[PDB]
Amino acid sequence: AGRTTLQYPATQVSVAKNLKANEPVSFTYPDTSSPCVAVKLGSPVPGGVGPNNDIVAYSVLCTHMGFPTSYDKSSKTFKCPGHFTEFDAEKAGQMICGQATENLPRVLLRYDEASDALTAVGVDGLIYGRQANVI
Amino acid sequence: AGRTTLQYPATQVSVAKNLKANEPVSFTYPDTSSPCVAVKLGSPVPGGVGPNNDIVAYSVLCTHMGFPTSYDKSSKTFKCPGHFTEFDAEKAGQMICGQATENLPRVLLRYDEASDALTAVGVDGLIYGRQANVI
Amino acid sequence: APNDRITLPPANAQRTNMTCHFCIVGCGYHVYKWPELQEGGRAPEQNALGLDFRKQLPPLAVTLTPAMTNVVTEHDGRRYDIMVVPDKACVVNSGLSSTRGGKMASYMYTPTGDGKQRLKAPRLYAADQWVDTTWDHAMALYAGLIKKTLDKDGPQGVFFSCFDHGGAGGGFENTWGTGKLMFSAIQTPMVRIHNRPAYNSECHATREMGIGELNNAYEDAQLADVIWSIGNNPYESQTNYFLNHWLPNLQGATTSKKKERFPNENFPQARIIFVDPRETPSVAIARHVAGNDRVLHLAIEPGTDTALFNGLFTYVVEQGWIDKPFIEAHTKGFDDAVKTNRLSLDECSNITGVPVDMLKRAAEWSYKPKASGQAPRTMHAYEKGIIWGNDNYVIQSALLDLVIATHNVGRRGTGCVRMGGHQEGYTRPPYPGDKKIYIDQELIKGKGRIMTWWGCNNFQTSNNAQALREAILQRSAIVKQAMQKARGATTEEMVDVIYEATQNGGLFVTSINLYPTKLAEAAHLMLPAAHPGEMNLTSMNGERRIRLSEKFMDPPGTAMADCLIAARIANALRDMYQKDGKAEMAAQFEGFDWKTEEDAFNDGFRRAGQPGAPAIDSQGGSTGHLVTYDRLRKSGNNGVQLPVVSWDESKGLVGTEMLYTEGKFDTDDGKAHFKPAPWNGLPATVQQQKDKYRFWLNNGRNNEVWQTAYHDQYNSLMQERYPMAYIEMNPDDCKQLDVTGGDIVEVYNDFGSTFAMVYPVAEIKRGQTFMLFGYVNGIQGDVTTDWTDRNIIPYYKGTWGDIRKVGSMEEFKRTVSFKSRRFA
Ligand SMILES: Nc1nc2c(c(=O)[nH]1)N[C@H]1C(S)=C(S)[C@@H](COP(=O)(O)OP(=O)(O)OC[C@H]3O[C@@H](n4cnc5c(=O)[nH]c(N)nc54)[C@H](O)[C@@H]3O)O[C@H]1N2
Ligand SMILES: Nc1nc2c(c(=O)[nH]1)N[C@H]1C(S)=C(S)[C@@H](COP(=O)(O)OP(=O)(O)OC[C@H]3O[C@@H](n4cnc5c(=O)[nH]c(N)nc54)[C@H](O)[C@@H]3O)O[C@H]1N2
Ligand code: F3S
Ligand code: FES
Ligand code: FES
Ligand SMILES: [Mo+4]
Ligand code: NA
Repeated sequence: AGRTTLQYPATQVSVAKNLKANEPVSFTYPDTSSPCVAVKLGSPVPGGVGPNNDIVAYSVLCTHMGFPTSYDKSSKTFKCPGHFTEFDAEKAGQMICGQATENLPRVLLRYDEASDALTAVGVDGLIYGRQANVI
Repeated sequence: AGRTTLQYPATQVSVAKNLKANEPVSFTYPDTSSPCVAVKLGSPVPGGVGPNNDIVAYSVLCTHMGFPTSYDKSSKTFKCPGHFTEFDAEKAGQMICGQATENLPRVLLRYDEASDALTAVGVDGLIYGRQANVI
Repeated sequence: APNDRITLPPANAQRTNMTCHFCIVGCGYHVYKWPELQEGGRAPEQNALGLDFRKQLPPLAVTLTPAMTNVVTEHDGRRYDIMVVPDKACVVNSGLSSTRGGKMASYMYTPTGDGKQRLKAPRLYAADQWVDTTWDHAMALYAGLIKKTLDKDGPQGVFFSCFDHGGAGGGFENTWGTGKLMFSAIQTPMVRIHNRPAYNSECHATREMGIGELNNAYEDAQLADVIWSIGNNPYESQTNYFLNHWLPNLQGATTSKKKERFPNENFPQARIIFVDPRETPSVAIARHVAGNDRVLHLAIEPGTDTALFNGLFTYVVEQGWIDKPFIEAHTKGFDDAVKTNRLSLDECSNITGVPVDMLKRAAEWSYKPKASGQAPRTMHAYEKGIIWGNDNYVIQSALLDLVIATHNVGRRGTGCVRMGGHQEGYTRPPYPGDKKIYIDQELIKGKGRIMTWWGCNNFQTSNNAQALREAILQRSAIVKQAMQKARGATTEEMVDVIYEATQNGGLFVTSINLYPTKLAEAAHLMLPAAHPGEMNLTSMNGERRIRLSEKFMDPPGTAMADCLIAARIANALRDMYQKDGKAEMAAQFEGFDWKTEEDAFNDGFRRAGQPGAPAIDSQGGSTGHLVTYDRLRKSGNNGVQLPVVSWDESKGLVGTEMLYTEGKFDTDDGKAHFKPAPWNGLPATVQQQKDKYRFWLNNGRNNEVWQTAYHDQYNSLMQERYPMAYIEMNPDDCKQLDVTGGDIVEVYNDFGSTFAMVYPVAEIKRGQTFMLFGYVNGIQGDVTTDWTDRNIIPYYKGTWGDIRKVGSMEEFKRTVSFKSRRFA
């Protein structure tokens, strides 16, 4: 009852070195109704993780009206088929053009150098269609 | 989970017509370790309640370092003996002079015309010495 | 957002040290930083505070409010809770926080908080609009103009007004960086200081008499029999020195310690004397704590300090309440000062307005031998009521005479000290000129091509501020108009356009700052700076205690530490000169190969007095090299009092508590020197205002408001409480003008016109007023005169004006308390 934070689970995604450059992995976080992608971008970005500081992960539900967005490998963006919002995987989900009022939520990954493991430990931003990220 | 608000109790203080102009009543809210005062000021102030919109209530713990403040009837202020902070009971606990960085917390009163009851139902501001108003 | 809870720091949260950004006292704080989605438990061993939040905390257990918390967003985009709270084990503050230091977390930069409008990139006024520009372009334009000015006019064409202080917007790294740039590289003498319009000191007289102004410890205020507070409102202006050291003495909590140090000495109840025309919150609070009988308010006539101290000095000499052995062994000039400064109590009383009985009592409390035979230990603290008083140099002459004769330097529980303003953190090359120059007058008179305000805002804080603003806005406009013609120009052509406009009365204006400020009304170029916590920074407080404030977050955008801005400028200028084949000029810009602020510490403070080092004036002295970042970290918020006397790995830094304890002063002969102090009345310029107009326009600080309100102007609580600069007025005077609390008045005289909201104050004398200085809405300095003492020290407290009702601001009447700020 003192608690101001949400009780996020710790979910293993993969080991970093299994991920290939620009080949997205699908997983669910923080529950099986919340689809997410992790991707090794190939070049470092702010807040990227892993050996090359280039791994990023997102909720794929559009923050406009909640369709699952698809990752476009040629542009490293997530595109929404609903009303054509597009989000930048290289700029922490910054909306390039579109009708959302919130950036694509980032799944916060811990990378452990000792095990090479990528673990989803939280979410920065509010996932579509939820009162709180943790239902 | 799901809940963003604190679970404040509803505590009867008194009936409004028992209160005399500028004669403070003592009570505890939201528990017996949180001393408070209600006072009928005698002339309307913003957010004042009761028949003459002039009843206000506060946590009396100084928001600096938590000494119990005393109500001064001549000035309608709360004075802290600790480091000389003074709060304005007619300006929603506005600090007149002192070392606090928060106004004196207001105890939110419902006034029921049907019964003449004044009920403490919440707190605006954070009471000294607490992680949350409700422990 | 929510007002009714806070996120506790986890037990393992990162914790760094931070000195308060603001006033001289330099209270110690801890910064807890941890990821946004973690938090501590309420059990005491499950949070970093070690406090038990499972039930109500008692009084004094903590200082914690939402204003002391924040969430920062770093350059990696990740979000972190911060909590900035006072350090209970810091000797300075013992866990106290002023209302000003308490807001540090809120005034850290965040994209959505009070820091939202922090400068994040170079800003250019491109003739008719504000735009962003690159750092390279900014340096091409700024260094290009400096270079052109150096090449054609020499250094005399390049002007600065720059901080010389410590804390945020100052400190040893920053003062060195800027000083090296201005004095060793550019070599310009056209430099003034943030609070005074020439390159001078507040303390010429005391220093020349052999007494540096920060000569004691805060512990001395605990050991004193009597404290004088002269031209000083310390509860409001040096809060935690007064609360943590002065008040415990008045309350009797330090009596044990006096008696332990001095077994054969009587220690009466401590007493306090205030020399202040105005009855302040500090007077009120002293009386509440100690009683009326232990407080003496010498409510002198404005500007009569010299007459007060001459009358007191005369009297203690006539009574023999002086230390003749001390004078004989360790002073020069006493016999002469007795004659020059002679003034009877009756004459003293007539000039000051203080009754003779009160003059005698002050002397009795302060200087008459105790029953055990020793003179009282009387600490004489002074600040801006006399530093900006009627003839800075003469007042200090008068006061220091009284102090030296009564041996109130160099004994524990004494000192004749500045209370201080900002913290201190000065390490600079010597000033390169041979004369004092009134910089503002030179700008007003049309001199200089480029003017940089660096960590100051003289639009709000100059004396005769209206004349300054008028001139600068006009000169700025000439440059704006010239730029306007250009289309498609190279940077080098633009430099030429602007240079030419400055031959026609123009002035290019740069500001290096945290925020746009009112300077943005005239600036052409603004560069973003970083404050403590976004950088490492070193500084010392009013007892010379040096501390490291540790970096814990990134600055907004491409904001940079001021010392690194100075290195950037220097390196731009060097490159330009190397490219122009001028090896000799290039070499003047060497020695700025700095990657971090610590480089500036190593190059400046740590080289002072060292072999092969250039001339360096440093508050750290020649043992400054003993201080490193690492060593300061290990010291904690207690730091070390300068100068350092030794260091080793087992004992840490060991420093100096009190100055002058052996009777050796900083003069040629090691003696303290007495000085004549003539009483000449008010300056003519000021007396003329007084002859023409009704009200003494006293001015200065409010407890809640810091300086030019650069942060506070963005704080909704501050803005609700003080939406406009206020003027304390006597209620009888108010009725005569048909004004009450929340009315707006014009205040004016021959020097200017400004506005304030009326704050009736019973304790204000008829014909006297007090206006908040420096503020964002109603600048007080418009009505201060141009008059300065022999060293170009302004009489900021010396001006008179008339007052005219503008009208009733109903919104202020609904929202602002006009209740008394004098506690009883
Ligand atoms: N009438 C009258 N006038 C007075 C006085 C008075 O008593 N009466 N007092 C005088 C005195 S004592 C003083 S100290 C002066 C003050 O005059 P100023 O020095 O002009 O005022 P401050 O508010 O201290 O100015 C600090 C400025 O630096 C910026 N700043 C803060 N931190 C940083 C930093 O890290 N880097 C940089 N580059 N900028 C920074 C702030 O945003 C702000 O614009 O006013 C003087 N003026
Ligand atoms: N709350 C707060 N504290 C601050 C600051 C701030 O902005 N806000 N600024 C800091 C800085 S930079 C400084 S310089 C210090 C200043 O601290 P102080 O000098 O203590 O403050 P002031 O309010 O400028 O002036 C002190 C007193 O001088 C008195 N006075 C005016 N004229 C005369 C006179 O002729 N003789 C005498 N004897 N007294 C006179 C005034 O009534 C006033 O009470 O405060 C620092 N502390
Ligand atoms: S908290 Fe800061 S404002 Fe002065 S009194 Fe302490 S250093
Ligand atoms: S649902 Fe994605 S753009 Fe509307
Ligand atoms: S505890 Fe109330 S003013 Fe410090
Ligand atoms: Mo100052
Ligand atoms: Na004006």
